[PDB]
Amino acid sequence: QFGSTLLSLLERKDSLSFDAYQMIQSGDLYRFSIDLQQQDIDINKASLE
Amino acid sequence: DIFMYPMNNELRGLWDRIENRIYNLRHNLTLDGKEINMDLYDS
Repeated sequence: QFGSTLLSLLERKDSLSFDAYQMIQSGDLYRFSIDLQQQDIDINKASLE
Repeated sequence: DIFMYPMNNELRGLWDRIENRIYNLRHNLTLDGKEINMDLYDS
């Protein structure tokens, strides 16, 4: 019973670690997103000119 | 006699015309006083 109990805990742990990693990983794309959005703003400024 | 003969306009016309050209020369402008530079834009 002890062994099985512990096992389940490790499964829990790795689940959380995966989700955490995934979230922080996904957080980086916003960098590029911001870059390109701002770039479009500047482009529109030039068009206005 | 409340009025006086004013300075006649053509004179100031001349003065101003030359002063305008002079100003353009002050700032390296066209005779039209337009910028001579291309005024490039970026960000």
